[PDB]
Amino acid sequence: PIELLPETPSQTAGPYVHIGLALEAAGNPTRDQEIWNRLAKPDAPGEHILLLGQVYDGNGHLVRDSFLEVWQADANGEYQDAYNLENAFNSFGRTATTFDAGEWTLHTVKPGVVNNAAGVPMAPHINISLFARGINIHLHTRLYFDDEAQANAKCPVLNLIEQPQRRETLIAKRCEVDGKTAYRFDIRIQGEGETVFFDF
Amino acid sequence: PIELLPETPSQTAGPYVHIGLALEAAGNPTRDQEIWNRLAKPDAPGEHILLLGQVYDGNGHLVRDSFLEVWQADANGEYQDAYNLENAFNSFGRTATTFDAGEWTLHTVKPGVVNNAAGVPMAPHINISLFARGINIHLHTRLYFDDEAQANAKCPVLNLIEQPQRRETLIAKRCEVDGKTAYRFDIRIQGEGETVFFDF
Amino acid sequence: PIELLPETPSQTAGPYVHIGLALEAAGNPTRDQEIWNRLAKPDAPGEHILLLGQVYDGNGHLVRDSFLEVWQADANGEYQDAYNLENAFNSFGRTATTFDAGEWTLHTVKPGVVNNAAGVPMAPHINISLFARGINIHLHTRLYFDDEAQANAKCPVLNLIEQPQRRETLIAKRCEVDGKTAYRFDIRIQGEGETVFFDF
Amino acid sequence: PIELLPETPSQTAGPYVHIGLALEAAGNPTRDQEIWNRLAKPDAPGEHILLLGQVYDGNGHLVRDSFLEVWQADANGEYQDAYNLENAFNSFGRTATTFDAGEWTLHTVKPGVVNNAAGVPMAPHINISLFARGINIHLHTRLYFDDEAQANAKCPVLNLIEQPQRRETLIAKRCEVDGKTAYRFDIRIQGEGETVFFDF
Amino acid sequence: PAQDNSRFVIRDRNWHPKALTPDYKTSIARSPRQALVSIPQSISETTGPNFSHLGFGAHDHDLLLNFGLPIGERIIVAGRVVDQYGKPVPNTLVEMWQANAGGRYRHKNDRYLAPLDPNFGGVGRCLTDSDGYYSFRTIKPGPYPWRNGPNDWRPAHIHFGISGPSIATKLITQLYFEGDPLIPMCPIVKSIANPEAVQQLIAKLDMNNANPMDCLAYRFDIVLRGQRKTHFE
Amino acid sequence: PAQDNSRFVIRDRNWHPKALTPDYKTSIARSPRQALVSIPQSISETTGPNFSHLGFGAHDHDLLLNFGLPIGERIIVAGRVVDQYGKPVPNTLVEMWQANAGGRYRHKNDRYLAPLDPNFGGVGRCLTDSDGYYSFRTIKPGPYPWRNGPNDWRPAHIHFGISGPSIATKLITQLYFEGDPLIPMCPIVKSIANPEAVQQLIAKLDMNNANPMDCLAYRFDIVLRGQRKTHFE
Amino acid sequence: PAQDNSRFVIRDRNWHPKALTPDYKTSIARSPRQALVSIPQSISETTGPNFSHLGFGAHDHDLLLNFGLPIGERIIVAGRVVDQYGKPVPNTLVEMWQANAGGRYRHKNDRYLAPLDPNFGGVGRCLTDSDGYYSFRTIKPGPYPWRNGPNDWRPAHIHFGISGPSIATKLITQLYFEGDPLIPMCPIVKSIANPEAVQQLIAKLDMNNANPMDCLAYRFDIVLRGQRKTHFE
Ligand SMILES: [Fe+3]
Ligand SMILES: [Fe+3]
Ligand SMILES: [Fe+3]
Ligand SMILES: [Fe+3]
Repeated sequence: PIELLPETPSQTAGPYVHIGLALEAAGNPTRDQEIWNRLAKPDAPGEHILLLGQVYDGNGHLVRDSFLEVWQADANGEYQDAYNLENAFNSFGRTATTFDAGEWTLHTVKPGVVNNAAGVPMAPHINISLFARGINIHLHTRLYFDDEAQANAKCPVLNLIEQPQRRETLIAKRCEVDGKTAYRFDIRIQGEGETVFFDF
Repeated sequence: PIELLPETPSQTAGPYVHIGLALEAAGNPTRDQEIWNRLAKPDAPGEHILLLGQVYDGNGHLVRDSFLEVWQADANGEYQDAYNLENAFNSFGRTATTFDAGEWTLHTVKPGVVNNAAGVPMAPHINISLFARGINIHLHTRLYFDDEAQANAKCPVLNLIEQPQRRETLIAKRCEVDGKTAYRFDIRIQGEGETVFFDF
Repeated sequence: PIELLPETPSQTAGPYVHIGLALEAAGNPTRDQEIWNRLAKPDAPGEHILLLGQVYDGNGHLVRDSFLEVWQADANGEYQDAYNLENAFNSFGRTATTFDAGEWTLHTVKPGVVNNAAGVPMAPHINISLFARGINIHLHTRLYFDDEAQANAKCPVLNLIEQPQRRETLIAKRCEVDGKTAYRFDIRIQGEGETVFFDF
Repeated sequence: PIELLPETPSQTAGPYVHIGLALEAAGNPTRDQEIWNRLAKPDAPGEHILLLGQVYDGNGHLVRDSFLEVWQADANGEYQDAYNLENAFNSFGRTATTFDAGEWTLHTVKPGVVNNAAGVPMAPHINISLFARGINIHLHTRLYFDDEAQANAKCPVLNLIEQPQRRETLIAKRCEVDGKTAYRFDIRIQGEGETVFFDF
Repeated sequence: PAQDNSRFVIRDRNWHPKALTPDYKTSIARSPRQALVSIPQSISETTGPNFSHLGFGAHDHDLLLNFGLPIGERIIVAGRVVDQYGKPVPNTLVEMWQANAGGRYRHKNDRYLAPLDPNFGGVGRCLTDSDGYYSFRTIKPGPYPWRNGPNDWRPAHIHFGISGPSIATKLITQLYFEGDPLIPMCPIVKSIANPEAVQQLIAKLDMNNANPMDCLAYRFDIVLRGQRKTHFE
Repeated sequence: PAQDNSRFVIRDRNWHPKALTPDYKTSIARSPRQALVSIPQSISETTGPNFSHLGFGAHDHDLLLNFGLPIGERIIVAGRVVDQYGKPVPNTLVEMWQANAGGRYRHKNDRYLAPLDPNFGGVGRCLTDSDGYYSFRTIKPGPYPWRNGPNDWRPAHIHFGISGPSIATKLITQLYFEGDPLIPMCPIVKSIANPEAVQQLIAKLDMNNANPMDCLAYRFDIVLRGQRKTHFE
Repeated sequence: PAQDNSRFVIRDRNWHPKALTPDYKTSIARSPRQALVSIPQSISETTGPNFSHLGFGAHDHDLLLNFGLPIGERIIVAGRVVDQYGKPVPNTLVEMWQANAGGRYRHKNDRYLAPLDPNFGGVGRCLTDSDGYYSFRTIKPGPYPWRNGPNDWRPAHIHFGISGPSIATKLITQLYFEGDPLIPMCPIVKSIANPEAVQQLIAKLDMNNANPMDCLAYRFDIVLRGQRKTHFE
């Protein structure tokens, strides 16, 4: 068969990922421009929401050194790839869990609907990549919203998960923080209630 | 790099371990001198205690053919390496679980404090080596005492265990057996509440 | 380590080099345009000088079949790379030694000062490449002028030669031919007073 | 044939030899005890002499980074091996050439006569080992004295040197420094007047 | 906004290290027990951020100047980022982090007794050029003991993050140094089952790129998932 | 004027023939005994002449017409000039000279008994094109006896001189012809220690470039020192 | 006083580097042109200093403490000194010197741009024990550029000096580190004609001697000339 050049093999990010990708968290001076957890500026169109969650290992213990990358559409269901700190909205962000509480946060807007390759609409979602010490190759997942039940029911992606009970591991639970609309999204790497991870 | 001679590989003790290391239990005549479960003679200094426990496999079932070896300092936190049946105290002992109840017992004294290589005191502890059928290479653990919370909290060894919940697996629970001070130390080889095992 | 393609290997120019690079010299018809020994036209700015010299082998015998190539800055310490016969000055020229006298001559202007990569000025100099029968790979040398002692003393290149006595081998001795300013630069390939040869 | 373990291959001492074997020279703080160039204390028996010399390369240039080790008998023709700074005399010493003048000096006494393995007397001599940058394996020589011509003529070692003229290269020239008896011993590593070097 | 025009060669999950690689102790509790769910590529996965407009500082990529001079072997780490088809990946984000010459990391959690270097931070970022090329100037990191087995030491390594054209191509890896004897003993390295895959993580000495009397150089090329145009979809 | 913008890969002096190769007698007395002095590259060394505006004659590269027709095997000698990075070197000067079909040189000093060819000069020049290609049309030179050992013969060869982008790249060499049994016996050839290096001087028969019923062709590619841009200087 | 009771196996001058090894430029002018004169061993050659009573400092052999902590890879360099017969050489003097983690030497003449380390000198000395064992605690030196060819770099190395029982056994050498890619490119290393001899200069990673979470270890055994009793003289 035809064989291409092999892709460079992945390696764990390690415990010190922060020094490279989350300067502040490593407890180091940051640069003029950093890629962080505020995708939307206050003056950004769409419904401003706060995302938060914890990461659990197979023993039910918090993963305090996780690193996360998010990719989402703007309010119109449009992917804004031209990254600029001057933008009111960036489709891309990064966050990490506190060494203390082990909770990460993201400041964004609820993504609009995007169609799959076949022209079928997917429920609003956030694409997440999980990195950490002990993780040889990053885990891919999706954050869906509990208040989009109608849409969620019809998502061609969510519907590819054989077992209905597993689909729920992907649904963020709506709450309020300081009178603000927030969603809680906990990731369970292994075991009981193990979150669905994707390959694409 | 430099390679030394390779260590002879371990093999399981097998189910008949008793015929060689616990004659009585095997249901065979013993020799004049045997290494058994009585580390201290009534006239030995220190607080006399009875240690007892059960061994559990991954399914929650008792391991009735287990064999254990213990190494501990005397009441003065001193290791008595010169093994002698005439001694009032021996730092070394052997025990096994009953084919019936599947419980082991050891008659000894509460060990005194010993310092680590860096001169930091370790909480009183008993070193344990577990052998049995299904165990390819023996498992190393430590037995700590629940009534030594202060010392326990500061142990350089206990503190090496990343997850605090895991540390609790090493703490024997003080009880009384026939109005005599006893400590129960159950070992869970696998699964829920799995005991911490060491490499050194 | 990383290996690039290997550079094509050098070979002696041979005794008949003239036929290809010094037509006149070979005693053959020259072409419309030839690259020879007149770098400057009468009307070229700078101090017009005449360079002359002999080449000696290790036994002290004249090397009458040498071919030389020179590269130098203009009076402004500027390299004129666009070679043209119309130019008043050309930074490049070629010369050879007479089969009789064994002497070469070149007509140019004294070169202006140029800075090394570190920003330090080099005394005025002429780069020379020597080719001949018996020379597997050409020899690189520099011609410096005796009337620039101040500059010569500070040259970062001349100062790289460890033994001060060896530095002298690179200094052309000013004289006058037909009342014209000349400098004589003799090359000693081997032995007593052996000329410094460079690698770059 | 029988082959033993091969000896570890020699390597040049390098230009920075001083740091390791001539602390002061390197221009670094010395340690309590250093092996240096004073073999005899004022109250050591024998005729006190000063030894000085220069080292020349093949071009007749001074070798300013040379390092020398000396081994000699005391005035009784006895080898004092127990090296001690408290000793009146030490048979062993070290010296180096100045980065400036490039002259080395040694303070000792004229060695007494020693017999060769065959019982024949050798003329008074000092064993020298020369080390430096550009020397792959140290050079072994012997320093003889001009004022011992009679002895010299009968030396079984000096006599192994086929050519008489070469023998002269080993004779130090008696002089006086501050009205003190001195002998000059110049080493010519290569060329005209090339010093005799031994193998043993 | 981003457009769903490309498809990415599927990842070989046997080439890459598996999730569960027991010798690397941390992997045990941090690896999923359920099989990954495969999904068709959509605009969601085939797009990603373009960092062309990120405002990079002048010494972003120069670890010698971006934090006196650091102590250690001065080196240039350079290479090219290409896809499996051998196509250069222009204007892509390359991030790296590492320990100092002694193996000490400038991070709160690093308790190794090797001291910090007052002139060394250990972070760099570079946007590949039109040809997929990047370069950093740093000091060669030292091996680092870590609490895995009782005497485990990571080989000297630099951590790398490469964005590529989409989140499907995004990759985090580690560069190792040619000849390092620690390489074959490392349980993280050995997370990779194929010896040939291991070779891909080894930077080669590059005498051609070195600055004589200044610094040496290492060559590290990176290969991202091959990008192709959709067809007959 | 020229500018210092490039650096050239250091020459491998163990690849090129050394100065002293006693079998080639003339080299004994014409080789230095002191080591070469290494100097950092400057504008003096990294620049050189550009012959782009040299006024070349119409048959400068055609030895069949640049001097009736010469007697001998009609051949085309063509190839490309690239640098060690594999980059073409355009608008560069290639010069060549050789003996006639009988091994006679059109030079005063040539006393060999083989006759001169009234229609043969033996000199050619060609500026490479935008792709680094050059080509010459000539006749295959004959072997030449020379005063070295008592029965020494140079294999048939063409002398070449290539300018390149700087004086640092300039090189003189000789081309040899595939299969010539005299190659392995030549002391000048043998000045090159590595057999692999020798191979690089061998022109290969190129039937694809030959003109049927007219002339044969040989391929001879030249590799000059790799040229790179300065960095962190 | 010392006594002539031993003979030393003759040195193999084909095993050791020759005097004239031209690629190592300095060796050209500093190598004899006349043959060494062979002489029988006598008391002069068969004896040497015994350093048993030299007053050694407490940290003479600990480069971490003998000069804050130095920056660099903490290592133990240990081994044994034996003779060709495999006999241990007890109470012998082992001296060493080297550059810092960056390739910078603490000597007036070193102008390399890598900085000095305020906590590092780079000299140690150690008397072998009853079994011929020695050990030093130091930091791994960095490669060093030097004025040989235009881009020559010494491999990381430590200088060693060993006394042995006599002046006939005294030796100066250099230890290289296992896997260092620079080794085969070094003209000094290459002064040694036999590849097998080069191997003897390579210290091996010795994990068995390393201090977990502290420092790595290298093993370097030294073989001095075999010593035998005289017989039938
Ligand atoms: Fe790391
Ligand atoms: Fe059995
Ligand atoms: Fe020829
Ligand atoms: Fe050195």
